[PDB]
Amino acid sequence: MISLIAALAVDRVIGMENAMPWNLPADLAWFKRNTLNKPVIMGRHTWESIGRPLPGRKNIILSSQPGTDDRVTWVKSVDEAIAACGDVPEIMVIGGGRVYEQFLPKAQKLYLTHIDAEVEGDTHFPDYEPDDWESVFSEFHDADAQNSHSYCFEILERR
Ligand SMILES: NC(=O)c1ccc[n+]([C@@H]2O[C@H](COP(=O)([O-])OP(=O)(O)OC[C@H]3O[C@@H](n4cnc5c(N)ncnc54)[C@H](OP(=O)(O)O)[C@@H]3O)[C@@H](O)[C@H]2O)c1
Ligand SMILES: Nc1nc(=O)c2nc(CNc3ccc(C(=O)N[C@@H](CCC(=O)O)C(=O)O)cc3)cnc2[nH]1
Ligand SMILES: [Mn+2]
Ligand SMILES: [Mn+2]
Ligand SMILES: [Mn+2]
Repeated sequence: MISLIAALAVDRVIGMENAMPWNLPADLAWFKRNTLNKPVIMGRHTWESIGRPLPGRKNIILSSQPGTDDRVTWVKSVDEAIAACGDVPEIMVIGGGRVYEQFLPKAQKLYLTHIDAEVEGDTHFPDYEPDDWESVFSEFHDADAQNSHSYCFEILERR
């Protein structure tokens, strides 16, 4: 099974200038809990944005060019990325925009955080047809002293 996980600001913005400008520790905790001990697939730009391997996960990087770091696994196509994960129950695709576009048709589950923040961005999450997805979990949180915007965690499953 393939799942996508992402955090979206208003208008489905996911990034700006190869960065995420907000800081929401509760969402990073949700990301870690839902990805630990699973393989994670990311594109090369997101690998450069993160800047180091994510511990406790098999890190698979999609790039058309040879890898430059043997702490992670480099693959050259979607099919190779999937095969490199082996026979696991759940593969997590962690972006960015171009990578989400390619895996969305193959995904059975979306883990989405909706952040109530207006962000100038240059990268968006793909348009997804709402009729194809059922919301199976949602949890709203007001802003607090650690998290400066309200946010909604949602899990959707393909119908
Ligand atoms: N809010 C969130 O949840 C979230 C999550 C992830 C990322 N982001 C943000 O998203 C942005 C990065 O997104 P992005 O769309 O620019 O880039 P991306 O999807 O991270 O990376 C695209 C790169 O991945 C490689 N790639 C993608 N598909 C491939 C394929 N089929 N075969 C081979 N290589 C492939 C290519 O690398 P080569 O050029 O080396 O071939 C391509 O240029 C940043 O702003 C980051 O902060 C946000
Ligand atoms: N919901 C969600 N939030 C995100 O921030 C996110 N980020 C990415 C890509 N970028 C990043 C950037 C940093 C870290 C990171 O530092 N993660 C640590 C945090 C642990 C914690 O804060 O408790 C990790 O071990 O996962 C992960 C992904 C992809 N999907 C996401 N999905
Ligand atoms: Mn092929
Ligand atoms: Mn197999
Ligand atoms: Mn806000």
